[PDB]
Amino acid sequence: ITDSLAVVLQRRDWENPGVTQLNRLAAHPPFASWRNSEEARTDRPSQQLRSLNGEWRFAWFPAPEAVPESWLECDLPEADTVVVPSNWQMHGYDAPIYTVNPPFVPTENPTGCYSLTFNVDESWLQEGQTRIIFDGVNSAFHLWCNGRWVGYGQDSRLPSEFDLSAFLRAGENRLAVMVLRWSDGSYLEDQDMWRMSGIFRDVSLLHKPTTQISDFHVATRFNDDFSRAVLEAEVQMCGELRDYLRVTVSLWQGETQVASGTAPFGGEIIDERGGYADRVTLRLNVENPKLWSAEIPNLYRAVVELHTADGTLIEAEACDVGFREVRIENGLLLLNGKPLLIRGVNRHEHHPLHGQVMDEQTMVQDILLMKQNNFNAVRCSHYPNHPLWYTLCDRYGLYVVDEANIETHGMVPMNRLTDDPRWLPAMSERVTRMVQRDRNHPSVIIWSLGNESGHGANHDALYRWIKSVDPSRPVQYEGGGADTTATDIICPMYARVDEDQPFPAVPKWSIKKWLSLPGETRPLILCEYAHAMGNSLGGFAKYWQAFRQYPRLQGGFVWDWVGLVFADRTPHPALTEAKHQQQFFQFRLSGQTIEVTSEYLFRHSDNELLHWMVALDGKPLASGEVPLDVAPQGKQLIELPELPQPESAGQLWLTVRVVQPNATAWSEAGHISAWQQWRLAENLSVTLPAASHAIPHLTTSEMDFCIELGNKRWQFNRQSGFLSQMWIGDKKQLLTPLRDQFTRAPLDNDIGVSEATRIDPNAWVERWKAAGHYQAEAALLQCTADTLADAVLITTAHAWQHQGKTLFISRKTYRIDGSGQMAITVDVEVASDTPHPARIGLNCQLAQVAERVNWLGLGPQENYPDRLTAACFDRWDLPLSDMYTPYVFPSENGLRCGTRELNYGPHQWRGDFQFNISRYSQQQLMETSHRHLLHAEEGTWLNIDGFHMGIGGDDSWSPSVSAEFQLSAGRYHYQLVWCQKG
Amino acid sequence: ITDSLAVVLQRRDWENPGVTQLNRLAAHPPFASWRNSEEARTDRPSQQLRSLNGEWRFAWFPAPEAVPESWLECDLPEADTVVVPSNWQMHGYDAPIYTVNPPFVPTENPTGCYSLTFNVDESWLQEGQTRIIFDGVNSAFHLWCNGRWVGYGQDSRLPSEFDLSAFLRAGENRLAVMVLRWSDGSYLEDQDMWRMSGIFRDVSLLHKPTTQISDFHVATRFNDDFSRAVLEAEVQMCGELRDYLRVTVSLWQGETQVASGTAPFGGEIIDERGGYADRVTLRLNVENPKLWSAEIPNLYRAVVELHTADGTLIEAEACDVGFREVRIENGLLLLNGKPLLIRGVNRHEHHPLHGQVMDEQTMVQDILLMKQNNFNAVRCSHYPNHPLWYTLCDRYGLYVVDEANIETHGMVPMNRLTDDPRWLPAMSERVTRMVQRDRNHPSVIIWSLGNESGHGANHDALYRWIKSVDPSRPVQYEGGGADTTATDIICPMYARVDEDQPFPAVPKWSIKKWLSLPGETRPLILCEYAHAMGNSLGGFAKYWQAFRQYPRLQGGFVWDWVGLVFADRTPHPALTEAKHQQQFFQFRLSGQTIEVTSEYLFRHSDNELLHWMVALDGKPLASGEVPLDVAPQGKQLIELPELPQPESAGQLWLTVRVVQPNATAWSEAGHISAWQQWRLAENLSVTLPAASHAIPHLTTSEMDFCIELGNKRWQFNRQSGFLSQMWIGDKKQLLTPLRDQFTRAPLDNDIGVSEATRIDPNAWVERWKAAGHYQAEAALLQCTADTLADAVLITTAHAWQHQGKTLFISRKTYRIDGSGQMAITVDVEVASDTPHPARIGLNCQLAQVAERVNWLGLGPQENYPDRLTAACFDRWDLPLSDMYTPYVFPSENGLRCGTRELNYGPHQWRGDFQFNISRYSQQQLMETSHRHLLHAEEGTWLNIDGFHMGIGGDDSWSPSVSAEFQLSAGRYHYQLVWCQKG
Repeated sequence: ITDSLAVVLQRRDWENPGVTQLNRLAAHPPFASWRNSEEARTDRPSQQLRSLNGEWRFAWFPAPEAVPESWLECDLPEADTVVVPSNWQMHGYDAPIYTVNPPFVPTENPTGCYSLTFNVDESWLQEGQTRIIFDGVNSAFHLWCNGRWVGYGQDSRLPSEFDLSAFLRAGENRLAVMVLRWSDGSYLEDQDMWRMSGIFRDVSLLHKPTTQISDFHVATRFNDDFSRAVLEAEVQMCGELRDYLRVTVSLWQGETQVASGTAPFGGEIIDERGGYADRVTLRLNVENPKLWSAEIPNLYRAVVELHTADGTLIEAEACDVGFREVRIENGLLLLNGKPLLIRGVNRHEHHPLHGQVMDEQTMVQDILLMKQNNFNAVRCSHYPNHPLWYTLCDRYGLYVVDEANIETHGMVPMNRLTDDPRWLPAMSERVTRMVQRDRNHPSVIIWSLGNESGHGANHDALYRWIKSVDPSRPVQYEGGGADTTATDIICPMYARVDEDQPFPAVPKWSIKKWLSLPGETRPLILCEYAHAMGNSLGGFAKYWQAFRQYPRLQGGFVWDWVGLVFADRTPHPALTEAKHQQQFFQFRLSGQTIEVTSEYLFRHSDNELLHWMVALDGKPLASGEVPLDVAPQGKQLIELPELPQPESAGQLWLTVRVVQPNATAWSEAGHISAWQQWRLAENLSVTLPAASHAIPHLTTSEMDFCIELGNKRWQFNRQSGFLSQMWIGDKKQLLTPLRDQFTRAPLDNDIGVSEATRIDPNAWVERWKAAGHYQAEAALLQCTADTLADAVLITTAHAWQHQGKTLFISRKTYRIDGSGQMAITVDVEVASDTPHPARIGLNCQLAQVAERVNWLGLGPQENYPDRLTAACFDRWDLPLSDMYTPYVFPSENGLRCGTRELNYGPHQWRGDFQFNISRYSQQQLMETSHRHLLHAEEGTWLNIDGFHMGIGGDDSWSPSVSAEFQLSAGRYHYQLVWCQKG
Repeated sequence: ITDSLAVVLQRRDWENPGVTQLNRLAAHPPFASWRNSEEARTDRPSQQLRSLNGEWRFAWFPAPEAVPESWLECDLPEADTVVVPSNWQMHGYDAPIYTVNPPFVPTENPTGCYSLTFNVDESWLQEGQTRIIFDGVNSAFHLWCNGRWVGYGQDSRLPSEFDLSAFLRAGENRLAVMVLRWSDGSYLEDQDMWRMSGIFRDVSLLHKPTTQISDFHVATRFNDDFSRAVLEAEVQMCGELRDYLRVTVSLWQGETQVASGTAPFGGEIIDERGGYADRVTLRLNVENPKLWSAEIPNLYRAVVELHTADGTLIEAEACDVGFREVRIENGLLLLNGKPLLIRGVNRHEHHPLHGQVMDEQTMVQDILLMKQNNFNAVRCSHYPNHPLWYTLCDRYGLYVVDEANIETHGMVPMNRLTDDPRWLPAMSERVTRMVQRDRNHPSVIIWSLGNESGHGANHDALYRWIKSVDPSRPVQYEGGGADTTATDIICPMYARVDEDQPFPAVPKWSIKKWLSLPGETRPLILCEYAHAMGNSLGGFAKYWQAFRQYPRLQGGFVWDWVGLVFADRTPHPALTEAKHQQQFFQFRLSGQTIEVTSEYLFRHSDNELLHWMVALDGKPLASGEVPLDVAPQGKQLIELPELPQPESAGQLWLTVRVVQPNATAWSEAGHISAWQQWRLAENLSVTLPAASHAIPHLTTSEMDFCIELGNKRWQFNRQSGFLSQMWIGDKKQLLTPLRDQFTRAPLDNDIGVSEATRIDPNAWVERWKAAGHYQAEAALLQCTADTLADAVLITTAHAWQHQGKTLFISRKTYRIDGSGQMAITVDVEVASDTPHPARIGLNCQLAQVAERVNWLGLGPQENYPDRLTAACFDRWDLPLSDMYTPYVFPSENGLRCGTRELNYGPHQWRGDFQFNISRYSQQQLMETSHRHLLHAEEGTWLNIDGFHMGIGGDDSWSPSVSAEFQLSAGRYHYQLVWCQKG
C-alpha cells in the first residue's frame, strides 16, 4: 500500500529543498484550549492539552531503508525504552559531532524509530479536532498513526502540528515517528555546536472544538507621554461561521478587570472585495497603563473567549500582555521613549547533563544568574527557543532577540543558498513561522534574520516581510558586513573598540569609526563580542567605556553564556568583571563627596542602600550606610563624614557598595549590585628598620655560596647562578631553584586557530615558539659574593640565548641583611626584535604545602592587567584550592595583580608584583590536554611576576592583546623582599 | 511499483500549495547550445535544440483516477491524434469556460493524457545532458518517460524543464504527460478569460554538454551623457570545474565586433568565505554606444562562448543586447534621460482561431498594427508571454511590462492568499522564475507583481526581492489602492481624469488629484484605462489632454488590444481615435503659420513629409507639401503660401497630414502617422432662393392632409400627426412614418453589469426603462394645415407620456415650398426630473435600398460626440455596408456627427445633424443577442438626430458619460431640409 515504508520513502522528501512539510498545520501562538474563562485567566493546567512525554520505544538504524516494514504495525522485539524528550546520541548509538552537495545528504543517514502506545478517551473523538504537537524534532521526521502515514516535517527548532482526528481510534493507539539525522534542512542549520538528533522537545495532544480560535495577536498603541494606551487584539477563528458567535477580550491586572470588549465576527473593509468574515478586531482603552520593561516587568492578562451570543463559552485562550513601545528614532533604539543600553549575552539551549533538552528549572536558574550579574538582555543564539523561555523573560524582565533558524556558514561563497531563489521557500518558512509563534511576547523586542549566511536577495525579501507583518519590532541581521539593507541595526561580530579590521568586501571597522561613516545613521549593537573562551574577557572595560560615551553605541551581547559559566553553572572569574562593568550605578569621587548616577531608565532606587568603608592596608577604619534616593538617570550627592586620617604608613582606600536590603523575585536580601573603590591618601614610609646586631656569615666553595644567619641559611649554586636551597633549621624550603621565567602556559587567546596542521604564524604562541622563548637556555655571565658591613651581597647576570641569539638578559641582586630579610632586585633587558615576552618574573617550587593563602592585593578572584577593574584592593584569605581556576583546557591561571604582600606558610613576600600559586607547574599546564588529567606535584609552584602580559578577548582566533598591555618597554625593573616568621 | 499511477497520484500534489514542482530544473534565459560561435552570432537554428511539436496521441478522462494503469506502457486503442501545441477544449472534450475551498479542487478534475513516441540519436546519449522543455502546460502535469515517473510542474505560463538523461534509451522512446485541468495553482491564475487546458506551448529537447553554461545576464552602465557605456556580463557554469576553462563574451554590431573579453572562472570576493568559483564577470567597454528605444531599436549581439584555454569551443550562447537606462528621478520615469510618455495597450495571448496558442506570424501582425496606430508600449496582460514575443519587441521597438502570473480576484477579502505566509512559496516561484527568464530583454522596462490580488505582506517581500536582484527596472503593482509600498509607480485601474471615486479603503482618485495628495511623489501610469468593450472609447481625448499637460502623468495602457481589433484583427472605429490622440506630432495654427511640435524623444524627423490641403465644403482649392525637419521635442514653423479666398459661400477647412515616403520595418511607404484639421474662414450665405412660380396644393380630408406639387406629393396622417407617406410619381418613398425618436439601442456602456438577475438601478438603460422612455406612447395635441402665399404650413404637437407623466413634448413645423423643398423645424421639451434622453431626432424606414451613401460631414468612420476628434470634415462616399459597424452584441452604431448634407438615392438632407443609416432598426438591435442573428429589413432605416448623447468608456460597469455630453439642456431645437433630385 501507500502507507508502507517503500512508498513513503521513495520520493526522498528529506533531499528536496522544495518539500519542507507535508500535512502540517499552520503556525500560531501557544494554545491550551481552556473550556473555562477563570482557568484561562489564572493559567491553570488545561485538560484539553495532554502531554505525551514519558517512556517510548526506540530503535536505531544506519539508514532509513534499513527499517523493516513490520515496524509500522508492532513494536520491535529488540527496541529499548527511552524518555522521549531526549537526544538519542546521549544514549550511545552513533558518535556525537561538534563540527558539499547542496541539495543532497549522505546515504548513510542514521535513523531513529520512536514509537508510543497510548490511550484516547472517547470524548475527544466524538467531537472536536485532536492534534499532536512536536515542539522539536532534529532534522526531519515521518509520522504514522496506527500504521497510516500522517505527514512530514523539518525545521527542528519550531513546533510541528498535525491533525489526528481521522487517524485516532477509540481505545489504544500507536504512534510511529521516523526521525532522520540529516535532511536538506540541515544545510540551513549548519552552525557550530553539538549536532545531536531525536525528539528533543515536548510532545503533546491538544483537543480543540469544532469551532475554535485559530489565531490571535495583540498590539499596543500609546500617546506622546504613554499616559493613554490602546490594546488592539485581532482574533481569527476556524470552522463554521455562525451569526451568534461572539469574541470577548478582557484585560486583567491581577484579579481586577481593567478593560473589556465584545463584538461579532466580520472585520473592517480591507479592499474592493470586502473584509474578513472570520476575523474581528477589538480595541481596548487603558488609562495610565503600567509599562513593561526589564527593570519593571509589569504584566497584564489578556483572556480571549469564544462564546455564543446567549453567553455559553466555546473556548478560551489567554496570554500575558506587556505595554511597551520599541522604535528607532534619530539613530537611537528607544524603549518607552528612553534609549536602551543592552547588557546582553548570547545563550544556547544547553542542559547541564541532558544535552539539548531544556526544562523549566534550568531556565529559571539561568535567568536568576543573569539578572544577578547585571545582564538585562539575551540573544536567542541562532534558533527559536523553548516556548516557556519567552514566558519567563516576560515575568522576570529580559530583553530578547528572537532569531530565525537559518545558518549556512559552511558554504564557500556563504551566500550560495541565501542568494538562490530556489531556497527562498525553505528560508521563508523558518522566518514566518517564528514570527507567527512569538509575536505576542513583550520580552521579544528585536527580530533576527539568522546568523552567518552572507547577504542574499532572500534576506532582503524576508526583512521586508517582517516589517510589513510586524512593524512594532526592529529587524537586525549580521551578514554581508553587518550593515546591509536587511538590518535596522549595525550589528557587527567581534568588532573592536579602536582598531579597524579592513577585510575585503566585509571590513570590520572599529565601532567608534563605524558610526561616523558617510551616510551612516543607524544605532550599533554588537550581536557578538568579548569572546569568553578560557581565560579571556581582557579589555572588557574598553567596550563599556565606549558604550557610555557614545549615544549610538547601545551595548552588545557577550558570546556564550554557557562560556561565562561552566556546565554546572559555576561562574567563571570573568563573570565578576562583566557584572562590575554592567552596573546600573556609576560613582564619582571628588574630595569628600561621592556622586552616584543611576543608569536605570524607569525605576527609582527604592531597594538600594549605599555602604561605604575606609580601610588602611586592609584594616578598616570607618564605615557608614546611606540610603539611596536617585531618580532614573538622576544624580545623588553623598557627603561623607569626616574620614579618618591615620598617621601610620600605608594607602587609604575608600570602598562603596550598593546593597539591596529586600529580596526580589530574582535576588535574595543583601544582594550586592554595584561597587567602586578609590585611593584616598597615602603616607609614605620613612622609618628605618631596627639596627640588628647580627651579621650573616658567608662561606665560599667551588660549587656554592652559603650564607648562614642563626637557624636560617641560603645556598647559591655557583655553576647555575641561581639560589638553589634555603634551610630553616634543618628543613629544606625549596624543591626547584628560584629562576627567572619569561613564558606562561599559553591561553586559548594565545593559541588562536593554530592547529598542528594549519599553523597560524601570527598567533602569539607560534611567535614565542619560533623565537625560542620556550627553549631558551640560561647562561651564567657573572656571579660574585661580597660581605657588607651589615649584609651579604650576591650579584648574578644571566643571558637567555636561542640559536646564537640573546633573547633576555637578567641582572639580579640578593641582599641578605642581619634581620633575616632577603631583598631581590631584578633588572631585565629584552631584545627589541624578539616578540614581547608573556611575563617577567621568577618561579620556584616550594617544598611546603599549606591550606590558606593570605595576600594584601587586588581582588578575591583571579585578575589580569586588562581584567582587574572588578577586583578590589584588600586583605584576602583563600584556601589554596580557590587559587586555581579549573579551566577545561589547562593554561596559565590564578594570577592576582597589584599585590603588595603575600603570605604562604612561614614565607612572606613584599613588593609590587603579581602572583599565582598552585600545585601544577607551567610546564605541566602546557602539556596536559584536559583538566581531568592534571595531577598535583610534590610541592607548591609559585610564580611571582613584576610584569605580566594582558589576555585577549576581542576574539579567540586573532591576536587581540592591546599595545598598552604588551611588554614592549625593553627594560624592566622590580624588587622583592623575602622574609620569614621572625 | 512507485512509478504506477496509484502511487504517483496518491499524494495529490495538485491539491498542495507547498508542492509546486518535483524534479524541475532551474529557470534561466533561453538556451540553444550552439557548438559554433558563428552560428550563435547569426542566430541560425541549432541542431542541439530539437522540437517535439507535431502529432501526439491524446486521451481524455473525467478524473485523474480514471486513467488506466496500462496507459503508462502503451498507447490506448481509442486514443486519437492531435497537434500538441493546442488546447484540448478546442477539440470538443469538455466545455470551455470564461468564468471556494482555498487549498482544494473539485474531485471531478478533467484529465488530458498526452503521449508521444520519438527517436533519439545515440550521440545525445553517449555524452552530455538531455533535457525536455515544456514552454506551457495549463495547470499541472505529471511526466513519464518509458514508464518511469520523471517529475511534476505547475505555473502554466513559464517553461518547465526536466533532465531526461537517465531515462532515455537508445532508439525509440515514449513520453506520457498527464495534464490536469485544476490544481492549487489555479487559485493564483483566477483571472477572467477562456480558461482552457492542455499543452498550449512548444515542447522541445535540448542537449547540453557535460560542462555547460548554466546562466548568464548582462547589465549596461552609462556615464552622464550616455557617450560611454560598460557592458557587464556575469556567466555561471554547471558541471566539473577545470583550470583550463575560459569564457569569452563578444559584442557585435552587425558583422563587426566592437568589444570582447576573456577570463577564467572565479569571481570577485563576495564575503568572508570567498567568492563563486563557478562564476565570472566580464566588463566590456563601449564607446559612443547606439542606444535602444522604441523609436530607434538599436540592437547588438552578445555571444557567450565557453571554451578551453587552448581554443577549442565547448558551447556557445547568444542574446540581443540593447543599451538603455530606465530609472525614476524626481517622480518621473526616464528612458536614457528623457521622460517617457506611454502609448500602451493591454494584450492577452489570443490566437484568431487556435485559442491560446501563439505563433510568430500572429505576433508580427499584432506588433505591426500597434506601431501603425502610434502605440509604443504593451502590457503583458497578467502572465509572462511566449518567449519569441520579447525578442520581437526588442527588434521592432516596444516597451514591455512583464507581469507575474498571480491573479486572485475571486477571493472574498481578495488578499486572503497574498497575506497568508503559507502561499508565499507558491507566489515567489511565479515571480522569481519570470525574472530569471526575461531579465536580458531590453524591451522589458517594468516588472509587474501581478493583477487584482489585494495587497498582502507577500507582495512587499516579492517587491523587495526584485529590487535586490534587478535594480535596473522599476516594479509596479496595482492592488490595495494602486499606491501601496509594493509599487514604484501609481498605476490605478480605470481612474478618471477629473471625477473622484472614493470607494472605502481603496479610493479611485482622479489622476490629477492623485498626483498632488500629501506626501505623494511617484509618477502615475494607468495600467488599465479606456475600456474598449463594444461602442466605447468616449472621452479618450480627455485622458491625452491630461497626459500632455501634467509631467507626472506619463500615459497608460488601453485595455484589451484584442478589444481595439476584432479576432480577425479587423480594426474597430475606436482604433482611429487612439491613433490620432497618440500622434507624435502636435499642430498649432496661428494665422498662416503652422507650428509643428515633435513628441519624439530621440529620433529626428528624417522620414516625414507634411501635406497640407485647403478645401471649401469638400472641394479642394489648394495643396502643398513641405518636408519636416524637427529635432526631438523641437518645433518647426511652417508658413503656408497665400491661401485661396473663395467668394462662394461655405466654410474653409485646412487639413495637414504627416506622410512617411519611405517604408520602415513596421510600415509601408506612404504611411500616414499624424493629421489635424482647422476651420479657416466662413462666408455666410445671404443669397435668396429662386422665385419659384408654382404653389403646392393642399387637400384636406378627415383622415389625412395631402400636399401635391407636380409629380411629388406628401401625406400627413391626421390621427397620428406624423408624415405617413411621400410619393415621387407613383412610387412610395416610405415604409414607416417619420416619427420622433428619443431612445437608442443600448450600448454596452449603457447596460453596465445590469443582468436580468442582479439589476443595476444606476445603469443608464435601467433608468430609461424605469422612466418609460422605451414604452412612451406619442399623443397628438394639435395638428393644423395652412396655405401660405408660396408654401404649405403644417404644425404638429405631440406629448410622450408614460403612466400619467409627460416625458417629452415635440412641436414640429413642416414648410413645403413651391420649389419642392421640405423644411422641418423641431422644438422639444424634456422634463427635468426624467433621465436625460439618449437622443433627440427623427427616424423612418425608407422604401429604397441604395449602394452608396454620400455625405458632407465628419469622418469616413463612425464617430460620436465624445469620440469625434479623429474624424475629419470632408465629402465622404461609402457603400452602405461600411455605414454599419458589426459589433458582436448588436447596439446603436454607425453614427456620423457634424453632418451638413446627406445624400442617399434621390433624397438629400441638409442642416446640422448626426445620422446613422443601415438595414437594421433600433428595435431589432435591442432584441438581438448576437450579430449573426441580425437579418436585414425590407428597406433602409434612417436616424437623423439634432442631438445625441455621448458614449461612455472610462469603465463598462458604471455610468461614465460626462456631464457636458449628456442631453440636459431641457429644451432643444434643430432644423432639417428634405429635397429631391430636382
